[PDB]
Amino acid sequence: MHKEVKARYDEQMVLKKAALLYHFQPEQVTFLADAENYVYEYTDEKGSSYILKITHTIRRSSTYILGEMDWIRYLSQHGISVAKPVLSARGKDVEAIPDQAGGAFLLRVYEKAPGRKVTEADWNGQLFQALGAYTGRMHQTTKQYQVKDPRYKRQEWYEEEQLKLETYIPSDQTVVLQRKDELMQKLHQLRISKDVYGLVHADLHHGNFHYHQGEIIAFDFDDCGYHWFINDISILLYNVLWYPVIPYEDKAEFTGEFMSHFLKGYRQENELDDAWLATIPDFLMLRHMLIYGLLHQAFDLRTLSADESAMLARFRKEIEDKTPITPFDFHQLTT
Ligand SMILES: Nc1ncnc2c1ncn2[C@@H]1O[C@H](COP(=O)(O)OP(=O)(O)NP(=O)(O)O)[C@@H](O)[C@H]1O
Ligand SMILES: CC(C)C[C@H](NC(=O)[C@@H](O)[C@@H](O)[C@@H](N)CC(N)=O)[C@@H]1Cc2cccc(O)c2C(=O)O1
Ligand SMILES: [Mg+2]
Ligand SMILES: [Mg+2]
Repeated sequence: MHKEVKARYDEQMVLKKAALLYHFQPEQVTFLADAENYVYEYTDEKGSSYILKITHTIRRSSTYILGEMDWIRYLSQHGISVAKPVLSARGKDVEAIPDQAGGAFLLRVYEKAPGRKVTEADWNGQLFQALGAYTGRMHQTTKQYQVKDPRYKRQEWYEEEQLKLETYIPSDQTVVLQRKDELMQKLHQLRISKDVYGLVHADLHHGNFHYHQGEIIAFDFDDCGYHWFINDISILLYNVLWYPVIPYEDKAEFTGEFMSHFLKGYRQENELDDAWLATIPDFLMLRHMLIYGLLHQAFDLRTLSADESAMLARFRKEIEDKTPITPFDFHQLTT
């Protein structure tokens, strides 16, 4: 959780106020997680249960959130299974509860996706191919998506707050900042067109979808933005390498297993030219840098535990040394 948001948030106060806008009893709310947003499951007066996501104007505007809502609705209209937004009692997509310190807590609600998180029995090539087909369909569909009013436009990849490392890491980390600057300049040389770049989810991982009768239902579109399609794919790879459901015996071999199955599914649904596969290591490194920023945004750097200092030191060393995120040779996937 963004440290500045944590400094503003009084859960009991906000849930008491939120209870009137969504018709729940605040003592009955179930806390789910507090990673980027504070997320709860609540039950309304009719006995129906929903997912409540709470954040703050420090990190999101209502307008920006409405751009996520627009896109999710478009995907659902075109047959992509996603968790849809639900309205407040006043018919609003996003409710704002004043923060007396300035700004607002921003609240919105979604339908609870059926099914469940993937388990060990699902963690295999069938899932990996299904992820490929689903991602490919999202990309194929997004090619036709138009924003009428630029006020609600989602960000370009390079605008991401957590990549602004110079604002979050101490400035004596000049090597890290050089690595990040060099990499973003490199990525900026890549061709952009409707066939290779568009609005994507940008945080695909197995905490962000349910498997329902063997089908994917995605949620947590909170980071969606304009990216290369290969980056959406690389982010998913980053995430399955980081927290696999079953530990892998070998990182390189697992990378190839995941990617081969994923690509079979993906290419049934959308074109991905072989030339993009060579860029995956660079996008994995960019994600590593983003996570480094996220961790600095979350941690009080004056009160770091031994474990937090060690984690930061590992990322730092990997970034400085240019240690590949995976040892897999991506040229093996080509032709
Ligand atoms: N629509 C939904 N249906 C069912 N469960 C959900 C839904 N949205 C969120 N959850 C659950 O709540 C958790 C947290 O919500 P999520 O939207 O992932 O929050 P976040 O703070 O953006 N997390 P992240 O960005 O992945 O670190 C998810 O991992 C799910 O377990
Ligand atoms: C605390 C945080 C570091 C946790 C991390 N989440 C992410 O890396 C991403 O959600 C963020 O990097 C992303 N929200 C940042 C962004 N700007 O898009 C992790 C990533 C992850 C990978 C695989 C399975 C999972 O369930 C998860 C998960 O739930 O969260
Ligand atoms: Mg999530
Ligand atoms: Mg999220």
